[PDB]
Amino acid sequence: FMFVYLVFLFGFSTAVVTLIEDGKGNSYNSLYSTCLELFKFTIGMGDLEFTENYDFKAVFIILLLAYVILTYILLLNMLIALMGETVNKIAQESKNIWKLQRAITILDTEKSFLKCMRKAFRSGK
Amino acid sequence: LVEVADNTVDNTKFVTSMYNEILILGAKLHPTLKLEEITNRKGLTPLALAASSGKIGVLAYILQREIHEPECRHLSRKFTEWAYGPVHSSLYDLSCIDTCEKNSVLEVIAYSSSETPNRHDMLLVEPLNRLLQDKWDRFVKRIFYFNFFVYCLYMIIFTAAAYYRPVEGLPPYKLKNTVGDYFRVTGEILSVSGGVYFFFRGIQYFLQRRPSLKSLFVDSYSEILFFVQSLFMLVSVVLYFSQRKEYVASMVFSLAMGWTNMLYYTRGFQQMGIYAVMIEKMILRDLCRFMFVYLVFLFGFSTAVVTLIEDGKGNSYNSLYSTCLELFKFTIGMGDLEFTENYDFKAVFIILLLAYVILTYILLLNMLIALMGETVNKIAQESKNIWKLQRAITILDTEKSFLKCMRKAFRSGKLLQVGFTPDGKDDYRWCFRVDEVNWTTWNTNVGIINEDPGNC
Ligand code: NA
Repeated sequence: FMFVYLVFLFGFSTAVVTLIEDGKGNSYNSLYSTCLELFKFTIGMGDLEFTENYDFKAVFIILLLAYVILTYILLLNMLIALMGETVNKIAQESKNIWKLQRAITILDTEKSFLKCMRKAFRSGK
Repeated sequence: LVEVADNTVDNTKFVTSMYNEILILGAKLHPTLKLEEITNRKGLTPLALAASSGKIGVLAYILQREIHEPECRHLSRKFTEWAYGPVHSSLYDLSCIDTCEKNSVLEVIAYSSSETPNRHDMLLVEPLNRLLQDKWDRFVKRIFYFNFFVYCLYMIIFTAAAYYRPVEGLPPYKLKNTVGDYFRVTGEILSVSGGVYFFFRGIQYFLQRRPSLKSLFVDSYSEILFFVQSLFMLVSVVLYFSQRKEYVASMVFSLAMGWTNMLYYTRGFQQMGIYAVMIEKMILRDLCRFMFVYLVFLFGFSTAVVTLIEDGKGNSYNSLYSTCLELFKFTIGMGDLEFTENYDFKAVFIILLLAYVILTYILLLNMLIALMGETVNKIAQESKNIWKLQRAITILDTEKSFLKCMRKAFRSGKLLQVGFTPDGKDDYRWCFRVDEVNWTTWNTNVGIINEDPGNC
């Protein structure tokens, strides 16, 4: 998700930045600032009129709506769906991997405390 | 017989059985005649006809046909080169499959019109899948990576050139002796060259593939996207040299669309390719349906609210566009419930806003999430098959483009002797070799070609 989302974000940020003229927050003619402004849309804090320093309002608004539809309405919900599928798929493998993690912890702990009890805690009889 | 097949189990079984029986009888009666080479008016053969019509069972039978009858064994297309223990080495014929013919099976399957029933599944038959993987591994993967790298460089140059555009006056802008100006001009020239290149490539694709109207709409998405990006670039150039300042809009659209098109190159990797296929399916189905319903609701409530507002006594919210934008802000989590006060009845206004919020925000969006979940659950395997088709098309296009560099240097399989023709001459075929292991069989009495098991 992050690979695809970063591709989209950078493309639309570059487009919007080149559209902005900044003539006539301030000085939005910065790649970092526009990238942050577009990222704000993902976290539910996006402003659709964060600047007016452009010559063509229709192009600006069309770009913003295209970005919002592509990343907010499609990619995030699709990520939720893919997460649901993954949860469904890995029910038992997770338990097995946890068992391995605990086994590694057991072995490491037993190796560390050889001096305290080299063979005092030996399994079986 | 091929025309009668319809992919059902009993129909497929009998069609294959009768095909084999008639082939054997023809071989016995007229050993000289080669039945399977005869063609109909369209020029197709039984194998090509089966491949094009989408008859998967007949194709699978034909490609793996194995006849052990000693008198008529040259008819076989699969042979056992050797066996030592549980290990077998088999050969596949590749006679009319390796894209070295007028219209091979592989090309026919790859360039289908999507009207054929199950073209997605016809590449899972063993020889075709292994052959495509071999071709990908041998030479085409490096070419694909090179193309991806060149496209990345092109997009970086285009972005850099567009970022530093002049802002004073009207185009065209006079050159200056500054080194940065020379770099900018070089970048602009390279961007225009790339645009025209993509334009001509789209044109030649349309000419060669002669896609049908419905096929043009439903099959060639990436081609159309690249062509539209090139069109935007060319329109931008035209406006730039016409002294209009609107070329910036076209240039920006081209820039954004090219950066998005960068996603095309994820089909060289399995995971990302399948992810992109799922993205395409979601866009086609769920986004379309949801957007239709959502736009209907949004327009209805926007008109209602706008007519309620009087704007007498942000400002001047008595505009359809402004109210539509204000209501759209609710969807992205930025809606203001008191964005205006220029009205007479507060109960009506607030009731309308709450009805819209409940209908579109609490119901439609979560329902879209649920529908996406269902779609993801449904299309697990079809996505992989579609990615396989995409990679196969890439392989075929790459192999066609580089005929001059290596017309037949990279040819799959190798020429091997399989047996003897009934006339007594040698049987030489361009075979593709596979290896297999079987523990249950333990068959020590079969037909083999080579006494010594190993290969060199
Ligand atoms: Na919010």
